[PDB]
Amino acid sequence: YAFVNWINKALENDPDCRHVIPMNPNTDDLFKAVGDGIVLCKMINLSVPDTIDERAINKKKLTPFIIQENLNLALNSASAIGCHVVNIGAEDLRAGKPHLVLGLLWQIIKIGLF
Amino acid sequence: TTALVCDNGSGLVKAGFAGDDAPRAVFPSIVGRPRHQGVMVGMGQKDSYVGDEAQSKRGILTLKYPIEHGIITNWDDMEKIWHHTFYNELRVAPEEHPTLLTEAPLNPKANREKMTQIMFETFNVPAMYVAIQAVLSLYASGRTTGIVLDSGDGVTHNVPIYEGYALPHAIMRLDLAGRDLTDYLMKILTERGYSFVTTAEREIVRDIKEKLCYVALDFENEMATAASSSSLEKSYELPDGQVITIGNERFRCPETLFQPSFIGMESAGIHETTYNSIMKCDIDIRKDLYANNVMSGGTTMYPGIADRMQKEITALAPSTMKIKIIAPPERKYSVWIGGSILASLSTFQQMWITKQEYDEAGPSIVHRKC
Amino acid sequence: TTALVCDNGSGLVKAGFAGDDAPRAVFPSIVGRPRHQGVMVGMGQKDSYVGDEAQSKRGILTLKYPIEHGIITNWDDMEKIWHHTFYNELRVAPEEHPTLLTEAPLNPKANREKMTQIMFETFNVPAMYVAIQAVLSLYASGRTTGIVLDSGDGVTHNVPIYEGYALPHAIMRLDLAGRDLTDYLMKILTERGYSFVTTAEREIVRDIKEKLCYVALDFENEMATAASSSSLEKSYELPDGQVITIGNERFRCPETLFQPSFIGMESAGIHETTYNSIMKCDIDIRKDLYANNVMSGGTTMYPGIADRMQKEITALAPSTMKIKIIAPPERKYSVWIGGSILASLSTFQQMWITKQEYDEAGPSIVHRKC
Amino acid sequence: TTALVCDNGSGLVKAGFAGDDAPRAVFPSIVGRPRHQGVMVGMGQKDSYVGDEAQSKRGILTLKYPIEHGIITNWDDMEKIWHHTFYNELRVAPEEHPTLLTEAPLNPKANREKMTQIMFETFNVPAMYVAIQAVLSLYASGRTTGIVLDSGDGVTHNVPIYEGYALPHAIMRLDLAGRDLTDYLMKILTERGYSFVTTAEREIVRDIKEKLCYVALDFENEMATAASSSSLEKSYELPDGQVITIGNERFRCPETLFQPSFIGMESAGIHETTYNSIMKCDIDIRKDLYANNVMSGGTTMYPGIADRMQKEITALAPSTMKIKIIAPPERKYSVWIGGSILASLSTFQQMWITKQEYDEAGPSIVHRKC
Ligand SMILES: Nc1ncnc2c1ncn2[C@@H]1O[C@H](COP(=O)(O)OP(=O)(O)O)[C@@H](O)[C@H]1O
Ligand SMILES: Nc1ncnc2c1ncn2[C@@H]1O[C@H](COP(=O)(O)OP(=O)(O)O)[C@@H](O)[C@H]1O
Ligand SMILES: Nc1ncnc2c1ncn2[C@@H]1O[C@H](COP(=O)(O)OP(=O)(O)O)[C@@H](O)[C@H]1O
Ligand SMILES: [Mg+2]
Ligand SMILES: [Mg+2]
Ligand SMILES: [Mg+2]
Repeated sequence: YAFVNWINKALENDPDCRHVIPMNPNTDDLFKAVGDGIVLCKMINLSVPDTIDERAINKKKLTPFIIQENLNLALNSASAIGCHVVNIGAEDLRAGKPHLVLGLLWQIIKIGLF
Repeated sequence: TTALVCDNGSGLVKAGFAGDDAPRAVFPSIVGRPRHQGVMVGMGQKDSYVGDEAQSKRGILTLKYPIEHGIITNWDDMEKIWHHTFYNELRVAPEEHPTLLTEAPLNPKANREKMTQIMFETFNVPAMYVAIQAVLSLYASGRTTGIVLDSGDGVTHNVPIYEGYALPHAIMRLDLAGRDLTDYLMKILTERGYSFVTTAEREIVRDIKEKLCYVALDFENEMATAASSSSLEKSYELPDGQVITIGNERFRCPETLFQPSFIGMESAGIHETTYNSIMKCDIDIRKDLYANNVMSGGTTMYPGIADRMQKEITALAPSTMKIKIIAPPERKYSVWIGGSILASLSTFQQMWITKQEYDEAGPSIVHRKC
Repeated sequence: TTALVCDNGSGLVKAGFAGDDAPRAVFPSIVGRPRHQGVMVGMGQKDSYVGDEAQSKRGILTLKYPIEHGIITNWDDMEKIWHHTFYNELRVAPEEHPTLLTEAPLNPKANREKMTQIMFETFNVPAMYVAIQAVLSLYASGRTTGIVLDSGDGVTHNVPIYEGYALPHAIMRLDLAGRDLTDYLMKILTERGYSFVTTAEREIVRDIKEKLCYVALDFENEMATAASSSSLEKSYELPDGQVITIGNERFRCPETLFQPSFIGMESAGIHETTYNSIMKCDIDIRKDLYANNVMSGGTTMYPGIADRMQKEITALAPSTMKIKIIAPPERKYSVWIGGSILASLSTFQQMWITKQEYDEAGPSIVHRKC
Repeated sequence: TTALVCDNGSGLVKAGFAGDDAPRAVFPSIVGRPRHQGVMVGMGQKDSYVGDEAQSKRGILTLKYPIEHGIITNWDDMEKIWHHTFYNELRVAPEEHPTLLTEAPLNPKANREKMTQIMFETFNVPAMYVAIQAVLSLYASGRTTGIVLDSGDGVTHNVPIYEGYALPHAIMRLDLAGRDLTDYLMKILTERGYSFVTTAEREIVRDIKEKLCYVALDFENEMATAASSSSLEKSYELPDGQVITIGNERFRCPETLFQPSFIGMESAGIHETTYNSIMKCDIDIRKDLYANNVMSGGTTMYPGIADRMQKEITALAPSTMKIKIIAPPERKYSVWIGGSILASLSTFQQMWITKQEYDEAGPSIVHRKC
């Protein structure tokens, strides 16, 4: 649970990420939505909110069978900060893995802070 | 800052801190690519799989091994492999943490130069180092004198070390550790009404080799036992549901290490390689070499490799003095443990390849700093 | 504003809107045409009948199915049916609402291009898409992995899906879903003395099959029960004022699905078709395909077929792991429900067949976009 | 006496004598069985259809291949075919004429031992020899050095031979010769409103492939020619009376040999297979392997296969030394011709597997004498 608070204090650079990662209540909403790459598009709101909106890129027209459209749409916007783990693709991030998520969060922490 | 030690290998790549007794990176080193058609929107958005992400989906993907016996051909997939090894199993920043690299001996300068530039340009490294796997594996056994047989997945080299000093003229390299063994097994498995062509079954074949194949003591006696009796017949459960049973092709695969005629190469086996390396050393240091045979790598864990090697060396011995084979339980991580021990030392902090020196030295900085 | 989904099946037509869970325009795919002589002035005004008016007046009207096993053999009739659906059934403007059309796999290119051209030049719609009926049946029973046992009115195709990866080489289409069963029932009904030659009598036989015919467990035990006892005897009331009594032909009619040799076909049944389609798939994907069989379509809702092909798969399996088959209550309409569900996708909006792109591309844009 | 050269395979059967240049008994390895109901007495007595009696009545018979990609699964039908070709076709007694049988490389031991036990027990032949088809095809070309590309019905292997000596480690078996091409044509014929599901139409489709399909030089150029113009549209007359016309699915079917991704195969094409075989041989013998490319079998009968694979090899070569292509006219009988030539030699008489030594050794003598 302390990892949730650590990630919150590290990523408050973009408060909009707190709508994906837990917002200090130590829940587990991080894995599935971060595997979809929503935080990557949100992270730009650090300096200017005038960017990819959370409800503009995804308003859950991910139909009750195919929820496969948000993950690649949001992970393709990873030009910011840069997923230095180029081993991983959106195929495996569809579900998410501990080591893979930690490796991507490594870049998130590293470039999120100037 | 704590030092990092990364052990690269053709089959398994290891990483971790310096000082830790347990490894962290436990994953096959494979590359997979999508090859099927997605009729549903949102799929096909990946360039290359790396490791367990392809292991978990080994039905609809191919398998690619960018590491060919310690030779780095395609660096685009190696970038992905190193990114997998470092950030997924360290979570620390190499940009401010020293990382200890491993590299097979008798490696052309281009490979070492390119892996150095990649570290100093793709990454922003403050101080790196490149060490030989055989030398690092000697520190795992707690000794500084004796030969170390490092046999990974496609690399088999013998670097004799005497009181810390190594002999460059007694260093050779054999490209038969685990990959040609897997190829031999998947080729000979077709004699029992089986089909093994695609790489989707390569991981299953490797697992069957790891849990069934064993180094036999006498090959002719094993042939006689398999032909006459049917006692050494063990079955495997295929992931899809069928049941296979192999009794003769179990100990045939590990025998290719000692008998290279199975795969058709003029080089000698693993038992003669260390003897030839010792013969290339001094006559007054063979005493420390016969009694010090430290085993390492991913190959030498067959059930009966130590006794067979001891018998082979004794047959090669002049019947003067005892032969000792060291087979530590952590043979899979002897290189990584030795590297962690060496990097944990206070002396090892003063020859890392710093970036400021590299900026005015150039690409060949690893060549005389390692 | 909203997307339209018109499920064009061989026996039934389903239409509605985007985001709905139950189809609105449901009517059999029958075309009624006068064939007698009208002696009263004012009643012989309509030339052809599309909706249920032909069904209610089948005593002086004929029935003609334009789709024949996923192939539209009569396009003039389907133009009338589409016009009726867009005008009186949906009561919307096709020029302002995209329509989603259904098509079975392994379909001729000219047939596929006709649902493109007849819609773009006649109705002049903004954009459409042509989806796969197997994929649409894989839009109503939520799971990323699973082979679909789709069987509508005249098409029975099995497409294996693993995480979403479709295998075109593993698609096995069978032209035996509902029409062959109905014809089998008609021809076996003549043994007792029930002849069915008039095409207007087809709906009565279809209703009798729907309300009385069912898939049994064992055919030999059913033979024994029918020959010895008469417990499985049910009567049906004909609309014209007569009653029948069939007790042996109830379960014999659906037996053609598993044994198509009754009517004279060399192909295998539906229980073996899925098994063969799985066998030609990969080896590390069969674990997620054995316990996954999407059951849907207008054929597969007989009371006793789910356990039937479950037992058939278990017998055809090496008895390794479990077999479980989902039978969603909406079996018949799963195609339309899946069509609307697909129309409710996010990235599906920017990849409809654009009129501007279609005009500069041509009739072959359907094979390039879909 | 005169040895019998019987080349049994999944497709045609080549049976004859030793020393001749063309076999006498030529018939497909198809077993037909009655499937209709006999209503007239006097014609339902016959149920054994092996030779041409099954081809003529394919519409009332079930044609099945008991051999599956060089693997004999139905030995009961092989016994029937062997008895037929020994009694009615050759009209000789095998009890005094040795029968020369061929076997593909990388074959299971059970298949090799059963074909020996049946001949020694049922046919009680005095002696026979089991030879590799690739080795026998080299004698048909009159050479003793060079890789031979053999491709029959479902087996495609590459066995390079250097100065009589062959390289076992340079042998890989690909299960794509004729059957997967026929299946691919079967699947792609459905895009033109054609239905092909029965086994009786398999022979007609194979004939259509043999007389219309051809190996294209450039695939994208052929796609452009088929899409823009229709100058490659050839019509066919079906036996029942129908007329078909295919222009695009002509050169698409043979392209599966070079691009196995059409049928969903991870293995590479035949053009890269020979190059890969050459790479794993010696570097001093590649000169004799580039300049000696002798193909055998009926697969490479397409009008333009040799030029295409020569272009592929030239593209796959570093453009250092020349490539020579051998396409003898007697490729469909090169295996049989080579077998007859070898069996007619004076040095071939002293390694036949005689009855006494087989009885004293057992079924395993075939693996030691061959
Ligand atoms: N217990 C075992 N017994 C036999 N072979 C093994 C065993 N474990 C791994 N291998 C083989 O060794 C290879 C792995 O080598 P690797 O771990 O890369 O060596 P290194 O540790 O030097 O990098 C694989 O082919 C694997 O099949
Ligand atoms: N309850 C039922 N029991 C048996 N058969 C049925 C039942 N409902 C429909 N059918 C059969 O399904 C056929 C129509 O299928 P259809 O609805 O056109 O499939 P799809 O919706 O996939 O196009 C009819 O011929 C009818 O015989
Ligand atoms: N003129 C031709 N054009 C194209 N393909 C051909 C031609 N003649 C023969 N073939 C193919 O070559 C194959 C020959 O197979 P064959 O050698 O008889 O197999 P086996 O050795 O198992 O009996 C056939 O499957 C056929 O499809
Ligand atoms: Mg190693
Ligand atoms: Mg349908
Ligand atoms: Mg042949």
